[PDB]
Amino acid sequence: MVDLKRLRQEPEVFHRAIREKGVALDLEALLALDREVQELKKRLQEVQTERNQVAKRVPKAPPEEKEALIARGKALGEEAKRLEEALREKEARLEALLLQVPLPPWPGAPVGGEEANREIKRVGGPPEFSFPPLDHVALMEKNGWWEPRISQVSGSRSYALKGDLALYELALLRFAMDFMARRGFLPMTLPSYAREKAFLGTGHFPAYRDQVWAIAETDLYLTGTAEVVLNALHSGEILPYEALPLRYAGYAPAFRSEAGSFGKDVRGLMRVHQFHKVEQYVLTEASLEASDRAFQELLENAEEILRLLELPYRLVEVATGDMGPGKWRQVDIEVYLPSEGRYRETHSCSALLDWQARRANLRYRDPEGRVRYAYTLNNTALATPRILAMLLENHQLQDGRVRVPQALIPYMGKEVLEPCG
Amino acid sequence: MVDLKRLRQEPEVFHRAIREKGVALDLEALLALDREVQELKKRLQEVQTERNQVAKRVPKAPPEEKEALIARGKALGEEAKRLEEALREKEARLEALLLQVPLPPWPGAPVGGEEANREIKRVGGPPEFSFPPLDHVALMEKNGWWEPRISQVSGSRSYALKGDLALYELALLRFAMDFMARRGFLPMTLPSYAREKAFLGTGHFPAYRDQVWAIAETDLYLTGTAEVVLNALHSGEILPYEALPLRYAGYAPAFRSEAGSFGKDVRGLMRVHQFHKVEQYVLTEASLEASDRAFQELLENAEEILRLLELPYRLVEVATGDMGPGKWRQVDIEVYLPSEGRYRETHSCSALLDWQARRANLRYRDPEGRVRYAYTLNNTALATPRILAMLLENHQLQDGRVRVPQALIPYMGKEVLEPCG
Repeated sequence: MVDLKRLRQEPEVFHRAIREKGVALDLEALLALDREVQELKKRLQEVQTERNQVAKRVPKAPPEEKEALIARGKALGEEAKRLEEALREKEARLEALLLQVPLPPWPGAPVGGEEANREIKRVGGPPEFSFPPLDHVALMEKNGWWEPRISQVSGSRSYALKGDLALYELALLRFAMDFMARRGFLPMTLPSYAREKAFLGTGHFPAYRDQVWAIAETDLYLTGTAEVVLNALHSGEILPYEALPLRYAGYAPAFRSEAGSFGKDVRGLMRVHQFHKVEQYVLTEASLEASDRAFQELLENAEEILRLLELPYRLVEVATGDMGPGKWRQVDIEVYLPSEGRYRETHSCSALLDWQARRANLRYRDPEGRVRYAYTLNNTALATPRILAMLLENHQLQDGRVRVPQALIPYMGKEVLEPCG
Repeated sequence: MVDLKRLRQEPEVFHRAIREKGVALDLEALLALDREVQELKKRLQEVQTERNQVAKRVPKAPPEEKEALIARGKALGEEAKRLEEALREKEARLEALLLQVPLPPWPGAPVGGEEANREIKRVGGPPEFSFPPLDHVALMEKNGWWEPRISQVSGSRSYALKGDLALYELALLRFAMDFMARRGFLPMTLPSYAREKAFLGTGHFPAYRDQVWAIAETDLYLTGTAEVVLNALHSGEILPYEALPLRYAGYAPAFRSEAGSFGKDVRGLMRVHQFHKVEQYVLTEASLEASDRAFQELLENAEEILRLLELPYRLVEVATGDMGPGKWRQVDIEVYLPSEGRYRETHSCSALLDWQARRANLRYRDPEGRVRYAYTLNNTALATPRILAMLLENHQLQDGRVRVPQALIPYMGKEVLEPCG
């Protein structure tokens, strides 16, 4: 959500954001709907104002006149209800439209969709193999590291790991949490379900409603990211200025409903229904300089995890059509997947200004004792099983066995993943 | 599912077990429907026999007695239909109540409800405090180790952990997987959703359908235990004799809908909708000796985890009325909670013989080349957050901070859990 006041005194800006972000919103019809709601509230107070006057003098009008007063009361009642009923209808139609208004992107954002995205930097390279590499599926198959029978049990777009690779999944999530804690973020372990209110908060509702799995016969939904929970914990509080910035490293299982059959079809570990993700969340003050400082920290944290993991990556500046309605800036980190000769997204670093804070009601008391809407940022720390695709391929030995990066040896208890079952 | 042969030749046994386990099942009506269905099938075969036999003679027939043959053949036809149709209705219905038939309890199980449960043995002492012990809620509240705001985001029977306790949850989950892996069990990380077939396989459906959340607009349900997924893997395969026993240690987040209103105060870390659980599962040969040896191992693993964890525990034989329909034996392990002044269950060790093997279709080839239904067993290795409640209360120090058992210091890095706020 955006400031409505500013929506009417500067709609040109918001028109540019709607066009450039490819949002399917008619600004002008919104603004018109807004002036319906507004005229109606005025005429509705009027009618109850008249009715007040009538009701005052009903007894201690003569019997001769009090009858007329009653007739004017009833007709005013007809009015008040008729008017109120239309205002209601209109207000909720406005509220829905207002939940779609995009935040303007930062001035340097590439204009266009996915094609317009721009490579910032690249750190590292595709490994040079003294033997022809295997892909991650073939490595799993060979070493007995996953269970294909899971498909009959749970369905498509599902995975079960086994032997040393099951342990390696758990080692990676512990490693990400310890790394985060040592960087001053507050480590939390969280549930994977939430009420709708928490999804409106982040802007996953309404725009990405189709990506989410509902729990039948409840008012709960399964979450795609710990960001849904982390963002709603402080909803309705006025945080002290000295709390800021709030730095949260939240772990939770995550769930996704779909995506229209995959961009290198369906599977491996690449696109699955259920996964594990450690997210970084930042709640800061309503300045651009504090948002910019936080953005650079979240980014460097992800870069540092990839360096410790010994992975080749690159940073990419995300274009206006690819960002989302609520983003000011987004930089993606992509890792090299040798089997597909391609960089593949592993992290996504976003600055949302006060677009989520206006919808989730997150506020602080500034240094001058003014109550403001805070600024929110987020990035991934580590999600499994997607990085296991990259680790296996980049670190495969002639054998088909896999090397464990140095920083991960204390967590595994070994230098080499071994074949199982 | 039980063997209908054994059922037909020993209903004495199944009747005793229906009432001993408090099963809402009329055995006479079941045995009635069985006979009806068998006689119908016999008859339908006699008709099909003569119906065809007749026609072979109808080609070759003196006009004289071709009337006789059309007559008899048409009557046979009309009857084949009524038999086909009746056998539809009944065979369907007999299936529905074969699924309710209970396995007989082991001879030595106490008869009666939850009251008839019998302490076998208790190991170790309640802790001796040089100060007034706090309960687990007061220790988390004092040290800022839980996020009370989670109730607004996710409703009640939610928890969110912070700081050193969040890390401690992840450490225990990895400890249990390492312990299990060192004990010859095969480690796996699994989904938390499965198709209906997997739930019928275990006996969760139809008896405990109430305890299970469904993912709306889908054929998937969330699992309350890794057993549901573990038991459906080898469904429909004939395992070779040399593969046996299968020992699996599965990890998965677990969900419960809590159609479980309460008794009197349990509302801290005790009855949450979402938790993490490492399960022991054994698939063995159809021998009692083999079941009992597996049962003993499964229990010793759990006793050893509790010793490693420095917790006082007891063993309880579960009564016939508290087992559930599929069990032969059930032994609960319970841990001392100082604030309540009593033992609360942490582990539950079950032997199901071939009751779930007949539902899930799990089979092996025995040493003589005959194909048999396998025997299954299961037990918790470690579940969080319920074990944390016991760890905090038993390991609390004077200052309100909590000691880490020797076995876990390598998983934590520290010897004592530190407050955050």
